[PDB]
Formats: sequence, C-alpha cells, structure tokens
Amino acid sequence: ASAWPEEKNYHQPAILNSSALRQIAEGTSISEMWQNDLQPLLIERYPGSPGSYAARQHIMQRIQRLQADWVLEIDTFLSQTPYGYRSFSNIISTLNPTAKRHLVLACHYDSKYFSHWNNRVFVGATDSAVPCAMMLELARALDKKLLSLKPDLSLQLIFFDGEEAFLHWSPQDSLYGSRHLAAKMASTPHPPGARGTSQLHGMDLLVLLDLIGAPNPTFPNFFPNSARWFERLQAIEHELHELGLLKDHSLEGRYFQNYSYGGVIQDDHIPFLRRGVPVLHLIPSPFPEVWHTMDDNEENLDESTIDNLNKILQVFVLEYLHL
Ligand SMILES: [Zn+2]
Repeated sequence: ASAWPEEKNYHQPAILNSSALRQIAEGTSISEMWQNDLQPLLIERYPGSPGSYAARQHIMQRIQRLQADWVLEIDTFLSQTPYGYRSFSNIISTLNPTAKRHLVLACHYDSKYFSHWNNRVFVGATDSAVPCAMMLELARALDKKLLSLKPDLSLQLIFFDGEEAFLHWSPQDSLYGSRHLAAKMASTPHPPGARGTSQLHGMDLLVLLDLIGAPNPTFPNFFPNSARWFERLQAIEHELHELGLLKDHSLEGRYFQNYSYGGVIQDDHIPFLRRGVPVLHLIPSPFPEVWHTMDDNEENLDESTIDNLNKILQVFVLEYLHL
C-alpha cells in the first residue's frame, strides 16, 4: 500500500542561488503581463455573462500559445443559486496529468455581480483579475523551464468560476466552482487506475491567490500545516530584497510578516481545506480598501507590488518543482 501521498510532508525545495534569482527577476515583465494578460480581464465577468465567456477564452488562449505541454479542461456544471439553476465553468490547466502529485496555484476568474451603478461597472481588479494575470505571467515567464517537465510531481493551475456570492455571502451562495471541483476531485481516483487514492491526495499544496494588487499587502501565515512554505515565501522575499531585485520595497513594509490569523476567511480553499488538502492562502489581511467597491479598478492597482509578488511566486514555484 504505497505511501506516496505522504511525500508532500517531507518534500523540500531546491533553493535558487543568487545568479538564478537574478535570472528569474529579469525574466518576468510586468508591462507585458499588464497589456497581454491583465487588461483583457478587466471586464465584467460574473458567472454566465458574455464577459465570463470572454475571460475563459482569453485564459485558455494565453495558456495554449505556450510551449509547455499544458492540458486544458473546462469543468462545467449546474448549481442552484438565488436566481435559480445556473451553469458555471471552472478552468483547469495541468502539466503531466498522470503525474501523481501536483503543486496547485489557483484563483477565481469570475467577478462579483453588481447592476451598473452611475455608469460604473465592477471589474474586480484585485479580485481577482490580477491573480489570474499573475498565474498567466508565471506560466509564460517559466515556460522554458516548465517545458522540461514534458519526484513524480508537476504543476496545475485552477481558475475557479463562481467564487463570489450572487447576493451577500451565505453557505449556499458562494464558492460554487470550488465546492463543485473539490467534491469532484475527492471522488476521482488518481493516478488513473488507483484503488484508494484520489486527485485530492495528489494535491501537494493549494496556493490560492486572492485580492492581490493593492499597496502594502500583508499576508498572514494562516495554517500550521503549510507554515514551512509560508516561511519559504518570507525567505525568498528577503533574499530578492537583499539582492536589489524588488522595486519600492522595504523589509519593514514586507508582504510576508511574522503573524498568524486564527479566524476563518471564506474563499475557494475552504472545500479543499475541509477535505484535508494543505493550503497556502495568499490573501491579504486586511483586504484592499477598495474591496467590493467600484474603485477596485486598474487605477488603484500598485504595479511594483504586483511585479515584486510575481518574482517571489515564480521563485517559489521553481524551488518547489526543483526547476
Ligand atoms: Zn470578492
């Protein structure tokens, strides 16, 4: 009876030296992400809307043009909602589908529904168009390294639909895509042919990005079973900082501080966490001041902070995958 699902407990990163860190810092382009990955998502895209379709096509197209062997799946399903039955579509992008273990990066691509107000439309820039764009830029920037995966461990990206409540949060009105996908993965044998292990056992760690893009974010270390990985983000941030590879950044104003948060934050990680999946929740506390406001737009995003976080996340992923 293989103990492979326990490998994630002992998994260690292969740390990048200074030369490699400089390479990663130089290999990501915040202006290219801004134009090519982010702006096309700064549109109204609540579930079922034309914008949802447009956002999904954009995410799929940006991944499809890459050299690495990404396998795209659209996970479409029905759920009851305050507005009756509706359809939702999660986007899953996977390298090495049969690999037993995957490091998983995720965010939600839907935008919260709001009737237009005084000619303003809610586009959820930090929530979560930026996280979507960061995942797309990571796939682009690391494409040559990821192509080499073509340690039975690889990478998966999930863009959840329906994270937002159609009204205000309630247990039944929110997390449509993640409640559905967590249940589906929990009941899907993995690897193919397995007798008693599921796709959830294969999830080494779920790194969920949400509400990223405002100035001065502070991310708390939420969970003890992923605290050692939170510490790696702190170390990566510290070293990139010391090497002069971050912009408009100080250690007093660092993003990953030494502090926990014992309360529960409702987000897409919940259905996974409650089924035993380790989660590294990259959501700031407090939330951006523009949270769920028409001001959560492009103008209020902090470019250098997003650039810095792209560098930190890309190093984290390469170190985890030993690339
Ligand atoms: Zn939101």
